[PDB]
Amino acid sequence: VKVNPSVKPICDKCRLIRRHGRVMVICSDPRHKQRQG
Amino acid sequence: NAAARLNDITYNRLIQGLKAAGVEVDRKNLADIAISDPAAFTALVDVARAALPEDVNAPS
Amino acid sequence: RIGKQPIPVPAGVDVTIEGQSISVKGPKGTLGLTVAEPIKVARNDDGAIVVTRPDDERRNRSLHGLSRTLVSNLVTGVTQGYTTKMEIFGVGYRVQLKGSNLEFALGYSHPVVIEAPEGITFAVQAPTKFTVSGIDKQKVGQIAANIRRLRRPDPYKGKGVRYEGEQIRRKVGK
Amino acid sequence: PTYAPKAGDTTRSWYVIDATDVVLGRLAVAAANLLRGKHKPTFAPNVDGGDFVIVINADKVAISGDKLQHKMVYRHSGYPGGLHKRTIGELMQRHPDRVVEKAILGMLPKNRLSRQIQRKLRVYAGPEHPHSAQQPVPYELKQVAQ
Amino acid sequence: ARKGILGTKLGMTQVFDESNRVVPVTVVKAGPNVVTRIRTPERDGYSAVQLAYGEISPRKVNKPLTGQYTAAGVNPRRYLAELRLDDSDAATEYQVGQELTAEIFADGSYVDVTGTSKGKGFAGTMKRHGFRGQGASHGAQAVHRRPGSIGGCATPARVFKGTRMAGRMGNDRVTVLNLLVHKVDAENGVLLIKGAVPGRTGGLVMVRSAIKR
RNA sequence: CUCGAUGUCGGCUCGUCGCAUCCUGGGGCUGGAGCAGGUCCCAAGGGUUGGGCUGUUCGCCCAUUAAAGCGGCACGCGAGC
RNA sequence: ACCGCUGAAAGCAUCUAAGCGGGAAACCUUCUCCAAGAUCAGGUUUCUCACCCACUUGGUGGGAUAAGGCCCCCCGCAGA
Ligand SMILES: [Mg+2]
Ligand SMILES: [Mg+2]
Ligand SMILES: [Mg+2]
Ligand SMILES: [Mg+2]
Ligand SMILES: [Mg+2]
Ligand SMILES: [Mg+2]
Ligand SMILES: [Mg+2]
Ligand SMILES: [Mg+2]
Ligand SMILES: [Mg+2]
Ligand SMILES: [Mg+2]
Ligand SMILES: [Mg+2]
Ligand SMILES: [Mg+2]
Ligand SMILES: [Mg+2]
Ligand SMILES: [Mg+2]
Ligand SMILES: [Mg+2]
Ligand SMILES: [Mg+2]
Ligand SMILES: [Mg+2]
Ligand SMILES: [Mg+2]
Ligand SMILES: [Mg+2]
Ligand SMILES: [Mg+2]
Ligand SMILES: [Zn+2]
Repeated sequence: VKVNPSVKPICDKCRLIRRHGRVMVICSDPRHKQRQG
Repeated sequence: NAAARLNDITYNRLIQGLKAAGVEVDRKNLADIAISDPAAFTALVDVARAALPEDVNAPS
Repeated sequence: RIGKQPIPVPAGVDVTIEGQSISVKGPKGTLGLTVAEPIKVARNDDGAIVVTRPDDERRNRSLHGLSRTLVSNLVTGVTQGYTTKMEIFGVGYRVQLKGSNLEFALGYSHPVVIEAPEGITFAVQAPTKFTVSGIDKQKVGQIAANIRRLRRPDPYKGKGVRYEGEQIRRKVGK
Repeated sequence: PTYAPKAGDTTRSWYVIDATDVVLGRLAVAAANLLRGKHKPTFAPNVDGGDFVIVINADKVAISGDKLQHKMVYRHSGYPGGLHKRTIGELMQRHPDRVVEKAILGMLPKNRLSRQIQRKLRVYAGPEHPHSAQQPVPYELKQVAQ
Repeated sequence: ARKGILGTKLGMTQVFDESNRVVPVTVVKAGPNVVTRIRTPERDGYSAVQLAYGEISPRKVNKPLTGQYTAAGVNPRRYLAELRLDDSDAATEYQVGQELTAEIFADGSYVDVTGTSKGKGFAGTMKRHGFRGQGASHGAQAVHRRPGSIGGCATPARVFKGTRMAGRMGNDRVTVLNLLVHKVDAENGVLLIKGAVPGRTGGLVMVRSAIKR
């Protein structure tokens, strides 16, 4: 994952969810995974 | 406060009740009746409970 | 919309609510479940399952579509039971039964044996094809996830366990 | 002169408190008020008045699900790095009577006389207590309406 | 099934094995014990077995201790210790009155040996805790075996607890783990145990089977 | 704050704590074929060398090492040297 | 940390909101040692299990013992 306080979607099919009380970006491309930290 | 809660009232509305009923007994003697004569303290709660307004949460 | 559909009974020989508790039986075995007490589960004209709720809360609309499919995985979990079809890819990789267990040759210095738990049947149809079968959708899906992660994801050659017809991603290599 | 209790005036009784669906805070307050004697009109702050309190079913007490996970219990041994911690949830597995007892002792005054007050407290994890030689009357949480 | 016996350290010798290697052995006289008492979880809360060892004259054992040997039908012994077992299957093999000999241990087995180590008196921080000490020359003034600093400065204004200082050393309970049983001589009650055993020659020694093997 | 005194650098001895981790342990991504890495995430249980030069701290160098971590404690520690 | 299973809110999807897993030299057990002054001062046992006087008759004050212990004495590889 990428760990930054500013996460946001990169491509068309990145999705921004909130699991376990943290904002993260799940995507099919593995280098687009991000979570806030 | 301990003797009033035996007679299912708080200290709070007991002091409102005795001011409303015109009972000028001070707290020195009201805590002395509560020990030596618990029946007369029950007779003072019923005077305080009756003089209390019907809805205490309603404005004056 | 899910929750806004009454659950039918295909066969369901004992589809009976016993006090915030639902059971099931059909051709295959039995299952149990307990729905959370704000959500109400009821009956259709022919005894089929109906799910209701108190209306318009954040926490009640979510548990309503939740407990709908969890009931309809019992009336479907018995009759039309759940199988996952799994395929071994990679040169030299194979799988065999040793009893009800399931041994793998995945390029290690030892065979990896998967003990089949209760209510789970393993069966092969080929040396690189097999199925995980059972009645409970979660318990079948948990075992098929354990067998899936037996090797590291390889983008370069694609060797290892997969699900059937899934498209793993590939990298260009050297 | 106002009433001061002599030696030989206090009458101590026995109470049992069922702890099945009571939150830990409400029970520890009602046990501490009952061990000290705040409900008797002969209360004096220098006198061990108050009654014997038995707390049964201490494993059942209403603790929140996130308090069992995250609330901590710290102990230090005097040695460097002696800070040993558990959670509430894993103390309820081992010693659920010690969780109920620790909540009551933090609500008592911090003096010598509270050390003789806490000797009248018995906490048991199960529904059964050995003090049937006395007759503990059951105690329920009452709130005098206002 | 953890086994156990009481005995006496008889000192050290050496022996040669089948590959003609020298083996330093300690001679424990795992003498004939007797049971005298069993701890059951219904009576005692836990599970163990007493063991009584050592010839003593019956005029030296006082009246409270003679009555405990009288309830077990045993002549009074000198030493008396328990072998702590696990909770399961307490004493289906141990009976009160049973004599235990040296040949409960086999050759090539492993044993834990526990005893009371040798007394070293009031020891300094170099002997007791392995400190370095200051130097012998280059001006060093009367601190050649002294500890050095014992803490910080005004933060914290104290010495931390468990700071290694001088004091009495030895006479401790020491367990030595995983000792090889080279030979058990059933003719004499003698175990040949590879290596060293805590205590002086003549001291009481408890020999249990090893848990780590 | 202290001038009717609160002894200042380095070393020695003995330490204790932090994590912003040097090694060992677990991971994500990779312009990750492999072997080696780069980067981020978790992790403080233990470990973390001997010398030449300089009063030195620091630094450079020699020979090793799994590694030769960074800081706080009156730039810890002179009623211990 | 990370990887999931089933699964809504939100007809799809989602490791999560109900629920269930995997997971490290860190944490807790297990290993070794201290440990009931742990004043909540514990448990299992065994032994003695007994006199006499005075009194203001007191859960009194003495005196003499039992089991047991201590000092003395001969010493220790135990030790200022
Ligand atoms: Mg950015
Ligand atoms: Mg998690
Ligand atoms: Mg000596
Ligand atoms: Mg030296
Ligand atoms: Mg001098
Ligand atoms: Mg000198
Ligand atoms: Mg100083
Ligand atoms: Mg001065
Ligand atoms: Mg340091
Ligand atoms: Mg960190
Ligand atoms: Mg990496
Ligand atoms: Mg370290
Ligand atoms: Mg550890
Ligand atoms: Mg030279
Ligand atoms: Mg300094
Ligand atoms: Mg320094
Ligand atoms: Mg200096
Ligand atoms: Mg002990
Ligand atoms: Mg303590
Ligand atoms: Mg005792
Ligand atoms: Zn993307």
